[PDB]
Amino acid sequence: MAVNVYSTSVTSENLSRHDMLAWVNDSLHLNYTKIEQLCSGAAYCQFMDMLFPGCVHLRKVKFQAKLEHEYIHNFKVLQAAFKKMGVDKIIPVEKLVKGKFQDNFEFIQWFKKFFDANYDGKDYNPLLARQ
Amino acid sequence: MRECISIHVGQAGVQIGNACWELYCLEHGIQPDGQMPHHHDSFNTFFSETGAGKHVPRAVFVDLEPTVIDEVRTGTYRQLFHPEQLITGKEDAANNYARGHYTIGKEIIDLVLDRIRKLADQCTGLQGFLVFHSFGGGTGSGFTSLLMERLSVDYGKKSKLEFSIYPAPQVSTAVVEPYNSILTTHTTLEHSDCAFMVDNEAIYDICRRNLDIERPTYTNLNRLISQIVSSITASLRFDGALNVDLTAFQTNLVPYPRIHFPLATYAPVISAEKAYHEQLSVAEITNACFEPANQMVKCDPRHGKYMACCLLYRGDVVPKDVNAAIATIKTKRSIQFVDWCPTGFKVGINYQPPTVVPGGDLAKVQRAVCMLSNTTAIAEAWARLDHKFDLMYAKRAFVHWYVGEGMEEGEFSEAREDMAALEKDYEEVGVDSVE
Amino acid sequence: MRECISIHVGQAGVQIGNACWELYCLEHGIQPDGQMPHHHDSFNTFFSETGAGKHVPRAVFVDLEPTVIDEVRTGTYRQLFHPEQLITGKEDAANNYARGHYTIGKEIIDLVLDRIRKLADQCTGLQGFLVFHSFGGGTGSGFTSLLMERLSVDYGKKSKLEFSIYPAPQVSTAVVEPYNSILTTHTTLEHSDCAFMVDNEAIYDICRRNLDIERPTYTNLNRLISQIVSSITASLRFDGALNVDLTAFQTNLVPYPRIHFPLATYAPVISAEKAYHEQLSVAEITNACFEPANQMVKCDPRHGKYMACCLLYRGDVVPKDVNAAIATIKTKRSIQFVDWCPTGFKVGINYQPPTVVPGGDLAKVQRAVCMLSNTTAIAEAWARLDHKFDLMYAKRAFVHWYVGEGMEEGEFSEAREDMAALEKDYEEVGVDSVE
Amino acid sequence: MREIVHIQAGQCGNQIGAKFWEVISDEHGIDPSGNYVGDSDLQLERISVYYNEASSHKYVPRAILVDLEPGTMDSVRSGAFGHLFRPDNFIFGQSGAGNNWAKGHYTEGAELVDSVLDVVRKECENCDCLQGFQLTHSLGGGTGSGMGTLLISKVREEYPDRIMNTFSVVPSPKVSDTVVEPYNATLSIHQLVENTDETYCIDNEALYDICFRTLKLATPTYGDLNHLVSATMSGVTTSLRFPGQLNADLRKLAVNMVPFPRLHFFMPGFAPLTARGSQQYRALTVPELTQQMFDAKNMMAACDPRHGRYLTVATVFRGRMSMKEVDEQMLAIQSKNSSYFVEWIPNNVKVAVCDIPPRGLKMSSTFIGNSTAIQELFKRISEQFTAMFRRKAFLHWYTGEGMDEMEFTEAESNMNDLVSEYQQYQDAT
Amino acid sequence: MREIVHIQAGQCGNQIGAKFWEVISDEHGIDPSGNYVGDSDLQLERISVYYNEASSHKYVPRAILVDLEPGTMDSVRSGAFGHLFRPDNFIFGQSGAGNNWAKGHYTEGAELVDSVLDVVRKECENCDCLQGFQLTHSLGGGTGSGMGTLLISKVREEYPDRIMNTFSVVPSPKVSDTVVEPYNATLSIHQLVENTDETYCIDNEALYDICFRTLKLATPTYGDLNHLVSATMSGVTTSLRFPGQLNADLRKLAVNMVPFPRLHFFMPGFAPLTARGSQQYRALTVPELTQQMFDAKNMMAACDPRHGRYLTVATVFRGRMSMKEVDEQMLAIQSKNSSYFVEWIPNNVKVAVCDIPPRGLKMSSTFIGNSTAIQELFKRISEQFTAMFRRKAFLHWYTGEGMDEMEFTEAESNMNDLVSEYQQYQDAT
Ligand SMILES: Nc1nc2c(ncn2[C@@H]2O[C@H](COP(=O)(O)OP(=O)(O)OP(=O)(O)O)[C@@H](O)[C@H]2O)c(=O)[nH]1
Ligand SMILES: Nc1nc2c(ncn2[C@@H]2O[C@H](COP(=O)(O)OP(=O)(O)OP(=O)(O)O)[C@@H](O)[C@H]2O)c(=O)[nH]1
Ligand SMILES: Nc1nc2c(ncn2[C@@H]2O[C@H](COP(=O)(O)OP(=O)(O)OP(=O)(O)O)[C@@H](O)[C@H]2O)c(=O)[nH]1
Ligand SMILES: Nc1nc2c(ncn2[C@@H]2O[C@H](COP(=O)(O)OP(=O)(O)OP(=O)(O)O)[C@@H](O)[C@H]2O)c(=O)[nH]1
Ligand SMILES: [Mg+2]
Ligand SMILES: [Mg+2]
Ligand SMILES: [Mg+2]
Ligand SMILES: [Mg+2]
Repeated sequence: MAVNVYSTSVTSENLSRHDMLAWVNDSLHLNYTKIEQLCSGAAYCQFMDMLFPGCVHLRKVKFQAKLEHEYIHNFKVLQAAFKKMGVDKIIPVEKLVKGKFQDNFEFIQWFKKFFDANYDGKDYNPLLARQ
Repeated sequence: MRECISIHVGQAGVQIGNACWELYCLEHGIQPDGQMPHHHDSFNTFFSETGAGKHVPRAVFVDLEPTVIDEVRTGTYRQLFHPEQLITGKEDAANNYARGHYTIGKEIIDLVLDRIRKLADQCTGLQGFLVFHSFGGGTGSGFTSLLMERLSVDYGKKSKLEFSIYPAPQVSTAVVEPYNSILTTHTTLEHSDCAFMVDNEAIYDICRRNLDIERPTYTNLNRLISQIVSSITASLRFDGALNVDLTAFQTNLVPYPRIHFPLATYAPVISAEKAYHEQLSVAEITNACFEPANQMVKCDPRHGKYMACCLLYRGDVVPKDVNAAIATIKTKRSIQFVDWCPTGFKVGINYQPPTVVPGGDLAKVQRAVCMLSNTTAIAEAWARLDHKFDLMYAKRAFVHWYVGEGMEEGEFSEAREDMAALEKDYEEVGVDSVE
Repeated sequence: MRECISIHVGQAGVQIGNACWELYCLEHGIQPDGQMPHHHDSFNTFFSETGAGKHVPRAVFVDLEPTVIDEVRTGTYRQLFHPEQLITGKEDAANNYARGHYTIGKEIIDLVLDRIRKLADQCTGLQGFLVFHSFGGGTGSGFTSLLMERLSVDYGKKSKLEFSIYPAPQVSTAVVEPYNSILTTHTTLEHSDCAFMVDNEAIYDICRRNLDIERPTYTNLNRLISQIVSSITASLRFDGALNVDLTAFQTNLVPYPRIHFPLATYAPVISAEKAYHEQLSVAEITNACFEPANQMVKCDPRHGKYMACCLLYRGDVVPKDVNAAIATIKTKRSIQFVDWCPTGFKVGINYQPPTVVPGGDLAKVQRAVCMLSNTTAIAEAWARLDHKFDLMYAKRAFVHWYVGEGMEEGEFSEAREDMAALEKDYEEVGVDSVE
Repeated sequence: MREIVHIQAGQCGNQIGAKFWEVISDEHGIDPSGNYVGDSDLQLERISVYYNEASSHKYVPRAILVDLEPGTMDSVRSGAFGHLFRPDNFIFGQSGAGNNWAKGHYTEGAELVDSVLDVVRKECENCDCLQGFQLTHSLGGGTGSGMGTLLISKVREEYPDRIMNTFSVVPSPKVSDTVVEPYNATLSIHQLVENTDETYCIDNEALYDICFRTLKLATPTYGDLNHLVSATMSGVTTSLRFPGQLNADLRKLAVNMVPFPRLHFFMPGFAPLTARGSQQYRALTVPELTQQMFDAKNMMAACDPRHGRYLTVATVFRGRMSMKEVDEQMLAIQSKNSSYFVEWIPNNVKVAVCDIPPRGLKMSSTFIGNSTAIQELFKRISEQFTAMFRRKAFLHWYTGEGMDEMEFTEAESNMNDLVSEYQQYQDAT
Repeated sequence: MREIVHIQAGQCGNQIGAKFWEVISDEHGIDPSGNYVGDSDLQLERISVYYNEASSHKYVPRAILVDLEPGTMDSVRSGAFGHLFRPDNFIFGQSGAGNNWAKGHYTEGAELVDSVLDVVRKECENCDCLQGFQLTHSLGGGTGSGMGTLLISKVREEYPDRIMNTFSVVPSPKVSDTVVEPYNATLSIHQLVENTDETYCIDNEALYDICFRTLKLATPTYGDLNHLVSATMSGVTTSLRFPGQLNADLRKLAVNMVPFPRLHFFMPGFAPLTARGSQQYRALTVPELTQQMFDAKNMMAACDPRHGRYLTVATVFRGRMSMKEVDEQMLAIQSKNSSYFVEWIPNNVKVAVCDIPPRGLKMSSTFIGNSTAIQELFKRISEQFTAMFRRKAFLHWYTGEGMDEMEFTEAESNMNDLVSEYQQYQDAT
């Protein structure tokens, strides 16, 4: 089981764009420079992998995604993972897939909150999971 | 010139036939006396034409107890039917598959086959048979199994659709429904080109929730099933922006030959008092369709997978809104598709809006939608029956009625292993493959 | 194209909804039957449109006791509402936050949420929710707390404004109001994007002084609150020389996330007999607003500081006169701003004058003003509640009712420390900085 | 179509049959003279099930009356509703069996069995396609018991695949109306378990209790008890003689309620039942009838059903009702009563619904219950049998007619095997 | 929705219930026959709370009549407003409890408790959403006291989360209508404090004083006292059966009025009360009613409230009135009366307002008061109990029915614990 959280209005706990970008870059060892590139959903899938062993199957997700239907399929995988872990935060795939700043940043800040909620302290190599 | 005949077996079959043919007579402007005081000959599908303006249906009403057939004969739709296709037995099978398949069904099967052949021989482009029967009664189950055998042996490859009354999980009217259900399913699994499950409890819930009829009767359920069937046959019987045939139904909905059990859903279902207050957009009705409450089987799809879906729209339907609605449905969370099917939607469009029956319960709308989905959660239902069967088979209950009527215990056994094999097939389809 | 839905919880919520939607129907020229025999589609905000000319509101009326909902159903505004959003329970929470949040509130929360999601899914530019509830009744407090939790979990960033009936200092109608108020405040502190306090005693005093109604009823208070809400939504619903949106309200009035409790005031409030004898200049009405008597909370702002103020004018309003009035207000002695905020005034202007309801108490005027102030004196009110709470918590009074319905004593405790922390935060914000 | 021959044996059989035919005549709107005076074609569309069309538009019942004393036959002939029966069917003896089962099954019954079977064969030949037979008799008197057992044996040997109903009055537990009813009941139940497809046990004590408590009749005459029994008969058969949203017949009930060939002994019940003054103070809805049935006080068998388990339950309805409400009530009464129903029969309730109410009443019902509680009944009789067979009480009377003690021993052994059979299926899991 | 089953026990309960159902019939406009002859749909929109709609548009009370002597039932049946009751609810004994609590709770009550609970169970199954139970009885006679205690125990054990109202006549301080009422009252109060959510103490001496002084009735018959009790009961319930600007029900009053589970003994009051001639000389406005209630002479309990403290006060209003005036009077009567109200309950007044006045009167109200003054009552009874238990007066009568001295000792100890509990919360600061 996994616990869930929300994000309504909190001060001193909202992180900057560059800070969260560095967080994802360091936690998955890559070089994103634009936060809206997280519309790919690969980062979220690997994040779910690192949060819970198994719980996903990275063979279906396409890290080389460059089209919209690919984004939709990756988000279908993410939704399946969310259902499996019992986290009930419905995700707005329709706005996310267009790759715009607003909903991408909203989803990633909520996801940072949820990640801080359900992380233990394990270490591993993101590359072996990625390949 | 595009013909498709109907076969109504059992009391449920006859009552749904009353509803469906009332709906048809209303749709094509046919008086009960068969006269005619978005349209092509649209009626040429169901209605054969005589020398005068009289039109008669191409349907067969067969039932071993003459009660319902007498009610049809003495009812308002008396002059309409040709007196031959109102076939009666003498004694009912009495919830006994053995009596309805070996002892009594044999005594009138030849006449039914002869009448069916007479109907077919004067057609030109017969597509297939619409079989309306229940799994509960012995008549329905056994006689439908026998008739499917005979039709498959006689007619090689014609689509044979079954719209069965699947036994409900908890709301039952009989006691021996499990035996009859397993026997008829095991028998028809090799002949049913596509079988559409519908359940009584779910339709009760829909009527209570949406129609706001605190005390509905079988008339309303028959009306809903008739609306479903009319939506299915609208493409054949009417002009459409995107037409669809029966073979299309049989092809797009059946990935594996043994798994051919879709379930039906209709929308919108709202009363005249509630007919206003909402515009009934295509996105709205599609959302209502994919909602698990509006489905007509007590099986929740959210714990399974959608192998295929076929949505038929009728009325003033604009296709771009269809595309947008389908995309939004695909984006949602409660619809996760199986790995091997990346594209599980078929769409059909017809210009003819649904027809409202005077004295009915629904309201005249401008758009309508039928959802025919082959999903995985339905397998769960089968398990329930199996459990019941094993319980009733633990102490050899009610077995003597079948044994002393021309049945072997090995038949019950082989039905049980075949049913377990079907469950295993459903499970293995459910799982995902490597790489 | 700019949608904003309303959620009315509790009997007070339903009555204020009656008043507000009567006011809206008069504003947009809508008959009670939903037909329509400075204006843009202005009504598209609150009123969704069907195929015909019928318009239905985007609001949800929920209450566990069916009395007020039956009165709405059988009232004059019968045909208007869609029958689904009139949601009733079976038994009332009976001034018990436990019953309204753990025991009974769970039994219908899913249906309410489903109706809200249907309402939202057909909108295009939904800004947020207008929640009308009281802190006194168990239904209002508990169900509103649960609903805000669930909406925040389900919808990420939508402004959620609460126009609550804060319990009065001395004129109280129940006995267990402080428990429910502390519990609901502690619960909603982290979901309420902005909460607007209004008190019954102050509105009674205003009615007796200004309206000259010696014996007013709740109808009048609902009329004033509806006028406040209409003034708030005028910018969205109408053309204006200087428009303001809900996010602007949430931004300019909340300096710190925990301190988001402004209070409301309306002007002018004068009878038809007194409609003459004064020209109601903008300076005059602004002076009336900043007068401590016309405020709708039993708190004297002259004993605290003004962190922020938002003035909305509607009607034939000249902006230079607005500037002169604001400067004169800033010059006075009873208005000292807090050290860290040198500019605490926001101004909005709308061309549409306020709408006079037939049979009402106010008089048709040409200019109107709504004042929304986030000040410091309101914190004093909290202290009173705390004291009351502590008194009734000294002897463990009424605790068993909550204990036996799914509540823990630690929840009461943590609510108490959270309220004390909120008071400490208010006090810290009150003081000035060094250097 | 689907014709039924009704046979009555004994004074009890004749009286219940007469009142039953009165009830049927009211249902189908027939004068005592036999002419049709109804007002709906539904009454006539299936008149042939019980009535034969003589010439001149006249209807005669398809009933056979059998007794050994002329008193009952004379009473039936003299009273009203008596000119309708066709005269030769009034087959009767002269001396009476004298409350002795041997004379009713071996000595005296042998002198009229041939004539009864000639009438039966003539009626069967005259019918279109016979459905089955129903017998109304009692197990207390010698005449009804012995003659009915003999008739059932000979008929079922003459027609193997037909179905045969018996409505047998079982002796009361508290008081005994006769003295040697143990032997008669034992032998009759033996014959019934061999050659009957179902039986409805009916007890006079239970009927008295129902009449006194529920009906609030302080002076219950036998006519009222026969009225309830006839109403039960009509409610059972109504699914065959009239249309319904869910049609059934005798065969469906027999198949659903009999999981094992020996276990075919049932309990009847009727609803609604109200006092004369207490009728308008109650709304007659489906749940009201459902809660009226599933209780001891409305069961015509002298055994509390809660002492045992419910194996199957058939419920027939009459009157325009919503089927879903019927179904919901059945589901609720099964779910809240999981303890008293057998687990290895999931969904153990059969439902049938007709369309014609039974007069004055806008809707009513009928209850058939296959439960193991009746086994207590058997044991009681068995014990009494032993108590009267260990010392050879009255045995020489049946010995003087040619019957042997071995026959009594086999009957007792078979009944005890039946009791153990009920016990085992009650203990099944 | 929110249906209430009303039970009356004893002769007192029977009479107050007859008057109560008369008052309710006038409020909802129902004939003696049970037909609707009202003129506003508001009367029928919530008829289901007390009335069950039988067939043919007829309404019957949802009331149960219990006694052990047939005289009261015969009196109820014979007089007007008697045909509307359902006769099966007419549950009565034959001998009468003989003013003995043991026979009313152990010996005689055991012979009818099963039937009463079957009727209760049927009514509970039939209703849509049960709200709670209200019992009208007395603590002086053996029948009402014992049978009511038994019924409350059994029902609350059958329904834990429902609420139960008891409207018990408490013996007068000056005169005693019976001789052994101390024991009966002690045991009954023990049972009530065990298994009741609230109780309204009512005293005959207070009612006599109210009738003689305020009503100016020199010849007060029992009918008038029962009329005031029924009017109070209807004023309590009116917040549920009709709309109002501030709706309440039994649950809200119970939650607001009970700070501690044991402390649930209240006093009722009614207003306005005027003589026949003195009615037009006074304006019926809110402050007049408010000043009429908060005084000793308008309290139906035989204890001056000024001897103690007011813990909580519930006030229900009926009639179109301005809420601000109501609130102003409540604030003023609390502010000028700071001494008699508990300090550690700020705002200890519950207010409810309906919209339908009570039959003629332009507006009226109802007062419920949770105050510690009633503790004096208990002490007096306790003292009398000791005065009759130290020497074992009449003890052998209750000893001869199987109950032993230990129940007397336990009940006395529990009542004294309740008295000390009241005293401690009275002395709290
Ligand atoms: N939804 C629906 N189901 C029906 C209707 N009529 C009958 N049924 C179903 O049919 C079942 C009863 O068995 P049937 O198939 O009708 O039996 P039969 O056709 O009369 O044949 P016999 O069993 O020999 O009497 C019930 O369980 C119902 O679920 C109907 O009008 N609507
Ligand atoms: N200003 C104003 N306040 C109201 C109005 N109606 C109710 N209230 C407030 O509501 C409080 C009563 O509790 P409610 O919130 O109405 O309780 P409820 O919504 O009926 O829910 P329950 O407590 O379970 O019955 C009072 O203290 C009033 O202050 C109204 O019309 N105007
Ligand atoms: N329910 C009911 N039972 C009856 C009625 N009259 C008699 N009985 C039962 O029928 C039994 C009478 O014995 P029968 O079977 O008729 O014996 P018989 O036919 O007269 O033959 P003999 O005993 O030889 O005279 C009694 O035990 C009664 O219990 C009646 O009117 N109603
Ligand atoms: N207010 C009021 N009280 C009454 C009235 N009639 C009787 N009482 C009270 O009820 C008590 C009568 O005793 P009950 O409780 O009725 O005893 P019972 O039910 O007759 O049972 P037994 O004492 O065994 O005969 C007396 O103490 C009276 O105080 C009445 O008309 N009005
Ligand atoms: Mg049939
Ligand atoms: Mg409420
Ligand atoms: Mg005889
Ligand atoms: Mg008495």
